[PDB]
Amino acid sequence: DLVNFIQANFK
Amino acid sequence: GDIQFGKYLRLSCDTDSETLYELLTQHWHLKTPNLVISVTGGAKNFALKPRMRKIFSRLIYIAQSKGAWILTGGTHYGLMKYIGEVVRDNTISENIVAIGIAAWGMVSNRDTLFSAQYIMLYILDNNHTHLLLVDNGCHGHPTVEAKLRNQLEKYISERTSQDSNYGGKIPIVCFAQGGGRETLKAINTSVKSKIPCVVVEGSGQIADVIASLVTSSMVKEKLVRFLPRTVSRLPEEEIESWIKWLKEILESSHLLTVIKMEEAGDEIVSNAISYALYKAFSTNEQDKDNWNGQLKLLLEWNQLDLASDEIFTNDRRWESADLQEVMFT
Amino acid sequence: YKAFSTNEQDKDNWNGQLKLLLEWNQLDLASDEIFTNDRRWESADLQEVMFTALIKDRPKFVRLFLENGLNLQKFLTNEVLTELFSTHFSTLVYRNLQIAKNS
Amino acid sequence: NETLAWEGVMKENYLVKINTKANDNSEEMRHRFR
Repeated sequence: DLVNFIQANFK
Repeated sequence: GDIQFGKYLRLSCDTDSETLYELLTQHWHLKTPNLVISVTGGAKNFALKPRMRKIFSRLIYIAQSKGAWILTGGTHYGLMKYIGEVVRDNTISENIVAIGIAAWGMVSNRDTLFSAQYIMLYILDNNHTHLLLVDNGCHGHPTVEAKLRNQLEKYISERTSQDSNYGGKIPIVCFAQGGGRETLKAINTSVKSKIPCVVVEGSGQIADVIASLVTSSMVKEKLVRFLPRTVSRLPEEEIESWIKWLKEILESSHLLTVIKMEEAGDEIVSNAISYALYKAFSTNEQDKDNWNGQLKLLLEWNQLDLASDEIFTNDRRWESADLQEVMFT
Repeated sequence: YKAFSTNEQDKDNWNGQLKLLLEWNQLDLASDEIFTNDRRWESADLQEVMFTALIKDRPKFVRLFLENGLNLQKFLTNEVLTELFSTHFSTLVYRNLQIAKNS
Repeated sequence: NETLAWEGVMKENYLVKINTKANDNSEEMRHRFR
């Protein structure tokens, strides 16, 4: 979940 | 990059403030009851003095007591380094959250991504609980901090929380002590929104200008009176870009509050913040009709003289059934 | 001090002013005028003047130097310590210390 | 290590106490008058 959130934030 | 020796991250301007707040709160951050934010100069040079230590130790103590978040620059320069040291000291003696936003472009010794460790053209403090770097590009280190910190503050201000009275909202107070022009721009943009600011009427060069202000020729004379070297260096054409700003600072005296240098009270910090916050609620008119929230706010913030003089005063039919819940609290 | 300040011969020089003001016991003037604000002295500017203050027994100036951005760790890390111990020691103090230790 | 840091913090408090005791003369009224 954390990895997905980081990827979404990076865009 | 996440570094531990606190969480770290890279910030993009286009990132939504709501998403950032959701990340913070849901993942690692508890609900915020106060957002004391200090704005000062990021320059290494600072007017360190025992008075400057005393005017900030109490602030840190209050921030811990109320559970407030502290937002600062966070690049290990003068006031920011002292703030980090004091945060560490309080931790040594139930936690303080100190978010420090800086520009990615300035950062030196870059270590791209997983828990990389950095040991050491911008230097960053390693004492802050959380550190953020924001620069979509332009490694020349242009001003980018203003584009995100202000938006985050405004969004959190609108975020209603049913606690600490204050109409189920959050204070979002700005505290100015540094002499930088970036501080002046931050003050201007904060006054643009519904955010009261409190300035120190002490060693701050520009802060002394604003203090004296409370007639463009007088504005120019006052600006010349402080930081004469900077005044001379700046071209005449650019001076306008400052003068107008000062007007915006003096545009409304309702919000802007300043401390008296002569006063030596131990609890001046709390009193000043409380009064500045109270004025905003009083003048907002959103709950001015409501006559009970004002007292509930003034109770949590220790103010006996204000509560006696303003809340009750005279010609008010509170009756014996009005004080029940507030007296219980 | 005013004559040196207005002469303009060494007004550009920003180190001689402090060195003069140290020998003449003036803490308030040194604090207000020399350092003040908007000056990038850095931690490497006070080295020699702080050494001289230690030699000349200027406690208030020592405190002002230390608290006003001076880093004592780096200053002590230098070899000056050896020097400060090889020569600075008073002769009678050394002799009395030796006799006390032996006795 | 940690104990030494705690000792330093308590020292900070001790020095602040000394300064407050020194300032407790309550003679600031003179300079306020001036």
